[PDB]
Amino acid sequence: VPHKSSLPEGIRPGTVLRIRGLVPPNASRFHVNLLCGEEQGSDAALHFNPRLDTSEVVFNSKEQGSWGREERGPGVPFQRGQPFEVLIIASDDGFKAVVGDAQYHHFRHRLPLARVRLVEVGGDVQLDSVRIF
Amino acid sequence: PHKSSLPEGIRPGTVLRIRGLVPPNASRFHVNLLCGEEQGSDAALHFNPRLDTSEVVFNSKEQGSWGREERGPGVPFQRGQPFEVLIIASDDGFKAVVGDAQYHHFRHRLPLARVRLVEVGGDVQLDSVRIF
Ligand SMILES: OC[C@H]1O[C@@H](O)[C@H](O)[C@@H](O)[C@H]1O
Ligand SMILES: OC[C@H]1O[C@@H](O)[C@H](O)[C@@H](O)[C@H]1O
Repeated sequence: VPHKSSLPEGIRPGTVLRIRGLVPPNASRFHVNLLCGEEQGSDAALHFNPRLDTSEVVFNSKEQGSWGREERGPGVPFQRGQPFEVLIIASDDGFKAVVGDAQYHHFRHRLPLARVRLVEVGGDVQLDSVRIF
Repeated sequence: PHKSSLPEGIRPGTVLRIRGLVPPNASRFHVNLLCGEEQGSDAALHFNPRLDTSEVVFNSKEQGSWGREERGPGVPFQRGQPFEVLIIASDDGFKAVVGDAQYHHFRHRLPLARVRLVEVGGDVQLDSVRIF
């Protein structure tokens, strides 16, 4: 299910994205994108890409159709056949990624938080819910 | 009377996650964000679910006196039931989330930078209190 949540007014420091779901057996990878528009090729303030097939999580941004330098977190905190809960929290200096009870990584802002207009979740994941507080 | 200290306070983006159960014969419990360890210290936020009178009260305490009470819509808590609460600090206030929904937005009355301690007390069965 390619999930999309529209955020007309954008987000601000103090915004929390909570994503719950299940990593199916044989999943290769999935992603959570914070995009700056609803069209194809829109800039991505955040590309959060857990890769079960290569065992790592990649963070990146996309601007003018071109990717920035990837950041990687300490191992993959997801497992095939197991549910998970991810909190992506917007702060003044970056996005904190919390995976089930522990801070996993901090991704410093590359694009203005104010330009984020859409959240998309896709890939090999079976979503329970996506809530924005 | 669970106390979790926050040296270097909290800022926009700080998230408080509280998990526990409301005892079967619970009257009320509270979550306080205080500006000091000493008793009677100022409270930037007082979140007080009252199961006896069926109302959730929000308030602050400055120089010993309670401020103007604010109430959320109804009581999202039930006796004998487990719960998860998120208190999110932003630039304009604290967002209280109960379950899967935003319950109330309490706008700042005291400086966020004066927040030094979190306290959870009253009739509540605490599972965990995590700060992100
Ligand atoms: O840097 C992030 C990008 O890395 C590429 O290797 C991948 O094909 C893209 O889908 C995206 O994940
Ligand atoms: O308004 C907040 C305060 O209200 C009082 O009536 C109560 O005794 C205090 O414990 C606190 O809840």
